[PDB]
Amino acid sequence: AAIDECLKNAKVPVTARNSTEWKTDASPFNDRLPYTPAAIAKPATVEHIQAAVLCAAEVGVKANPKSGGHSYASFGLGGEDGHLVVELDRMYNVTLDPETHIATVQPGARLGHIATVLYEEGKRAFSHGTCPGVGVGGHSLHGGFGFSSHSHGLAVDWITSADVVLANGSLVTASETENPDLFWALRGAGSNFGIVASFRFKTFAAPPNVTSYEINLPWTNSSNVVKGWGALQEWLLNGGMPEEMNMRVLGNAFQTQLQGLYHGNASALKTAIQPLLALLDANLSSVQEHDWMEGFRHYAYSGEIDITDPGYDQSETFYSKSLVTSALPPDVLERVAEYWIETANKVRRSWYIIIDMYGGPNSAVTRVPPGAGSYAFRDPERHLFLYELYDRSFGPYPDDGFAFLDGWVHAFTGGLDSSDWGMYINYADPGLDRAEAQEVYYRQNLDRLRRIKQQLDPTELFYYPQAVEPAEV
Ligand SMILES: *Cc1cc2c(nc3c(=O)[nH]c(=O)nc-3n2C[C@H](O)[C@H](O)[C@H](O)COP(=O)(O)OP(=O)(O)OC[C@H]2O[C@@H](n3cnc4c(N)ncnc43)[C@H](O)[C@@H]2O)c(*)c1C
Ligand SMILES: *[C@@H]1O[C@H](CO)[C@@H](O[C@@H]2O[C@H](CO)[C@@H](O)[C@H](O)[C@H]2NC(C)=O)[C@H](O)[C@H]1NC(C)=O
Ligand SMILES: *[C@@H]1O[C@H](CO)[C@@H](O[C@@H]2O[C@H](CO)[C@@H](O)[C@H](O)[C@H]2NC(C)=O)[C@H](O)[C@H]1NC(C)=O
Ligand SMILES: *[C@@H]1O[C@H](CO)[C@@H](O)[C@H](O)[C@H]1NC(C)=O
Ligand SMILES: *[C@@H]1O[C@H](CO)[C@@H](O)[C@H](O)[C@H]1NC(C)=O
Ligand SMILES: *[C@@H]1O[C@H](CO)[C@@H](O)[C@H](O)[C@H]1NC(C)=O
Repeated sequence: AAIDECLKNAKVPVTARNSTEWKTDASPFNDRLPYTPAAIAKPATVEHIQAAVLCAAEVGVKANPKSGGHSYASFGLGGEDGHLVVELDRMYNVTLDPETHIATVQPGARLGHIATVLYEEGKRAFSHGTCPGVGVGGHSLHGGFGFSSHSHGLAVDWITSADVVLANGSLVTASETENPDLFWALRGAGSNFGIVASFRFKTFAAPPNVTSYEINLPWTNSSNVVKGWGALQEWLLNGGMPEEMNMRVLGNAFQTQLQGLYHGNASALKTAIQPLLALLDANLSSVQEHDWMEGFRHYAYSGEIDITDPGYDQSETFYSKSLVTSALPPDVLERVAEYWIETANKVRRSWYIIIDMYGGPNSAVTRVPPGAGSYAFRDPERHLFLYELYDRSFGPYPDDGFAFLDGWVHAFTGGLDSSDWGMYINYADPGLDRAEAQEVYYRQNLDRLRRIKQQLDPTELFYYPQAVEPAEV
């Protein structure tokens, strides 16, 4: 078709429709949502990215970058059939300056590879998610929370500059001192404004030791959930969690536990965690000291860490939702707990809920001031918890299944003003219509995002079904 001929004339490498590699390059992370691209560009340099974008614009098709392909909604494929997919995973080089400790990271680099290179070359790191196969592109442009985030912030907070290919093929560099409006927009909503062709990240010196631990929670009835969660949020909100401590609740039908990573040794951990244990009347278990990379591996749930193979094909079948909330009033705790015990525990699929200890007085995430970037959730009191709700099937996903997580989220949002909750596009939820998605993902920053979208991509070349809409001018 026209897009294929345009790419050929422009000397852009592609994955041909009738090739083995099409299957891999086109594949979703979420097997519930396959889409068939119009074509797949396979750039090895920024020039190819420019040429691919220009071809999309000239021919009249939509285009989307795909970095790691982990979008829960397959938005790296366009979120619908018939987009040019700019597959970035042949571009995964990571370079670390020995002097400034700034890393230059190609946009197809996955987190495991990044972590490995930074650590092996200079004992450096930046703050990012668990899951070594996750692409740096989608992850860092919309937040990126992990087991260093209470200590060191979101992946987006370590971005120091970026080179971007705009919808008309122009090149720009964005930083605090250059195209600062674009730099603001990128840092929370980056999928909407261009294709990032190179990232520069600051780093911190990796701690020599980290200690993983677990605290099993007796959340077997609604009363225990309410009381335990009520104590836990009160503790976090009141400054109970030290900067070195990074933690979450993981819940499923069969166990609930706190899981943490303490940036320090086991004895430091025991001392630091004692007050919470006394508050919750629980005990520590599975206390394990690690070197930095062993710490990453512990929560990676992956044999492969340093992943660079374009054959990468990890996938699951699922529905997922997210939330960001303040502390919850007890009546909301009660409804959420009732749903957990009476509904979630009886759902005959592999579901889980993660509640990250996200905000509060000591969190590096919510220390970032409210004007620093488009990412919306920076208030230390109002943005206390981050949630991932995940509903996985091993056969095909049942078409009536969505009511489960939808109902659970309603138990939260019913009792919270819209100013006290939002949602997180790194757990992209295609159940949300376009208007609602923009509002819940970006909240108070939507209006400015829409203005910058009109300035930078007025034709919506980078469209997907939950993309920011250009402001009307
Ligand atoms: C599958 C998976 C996802 C995880 C995992 N662990 C996470 C964690 O511990 N913390 C988190 O905060 N998030 C975790 N996630 C979710 C991922 O963070 C999100 O799914 C990311 O958005 C995925 O990034 P990526 O793998 O790059 O996904 P794509 O589908 O390729 O892109 C998503 C989105 O971003 C746009 N985009 C990609 N690349 C670019 C560039 N270079 N420039 C602009 N825009 C870009 C895409 O077009 C798309 O819209 C653990 C697991 C197992
Ligand atoms: C990533 O970095 C490697 C260097 O480590 C680049 O590899 C070189 O590629 C050129 C031409 O493609 C070869 O002539 C060299 O021999 C390669 N060097 C080595 C040491 O292998 C590679 O080009 C870079 N990849 C990207 C996408 O930019
Ligand atoms: C490519 O896109 C950019 C932004 O969409 C255009 O640059 C802008 O041009 C306007 C007026 O022409 C200026 O007022 C802005 O300040 C520019 N923005 C930036 C970021 O440079 C650029 O003109 C476009 N190029 C073409 C050929 O259309
Ligand atoms: C502590 O870290 C060092 C590397 O910094 C590592 O060699 C050692 O094994 C770690 N100790 C423990 C108990 O994990
Ligand atoms: C919840 O379980 C605890 C024991 O784990 C019990 O003491 C408590 O009474 C239970 N509450 C209700 C309402 O069943
Ligand atoms: C644990 O860390 C503390 C620093 O907080 C240090 O004083 C102590 O030496 C460490 N313990 C061991 C066994 O290294």
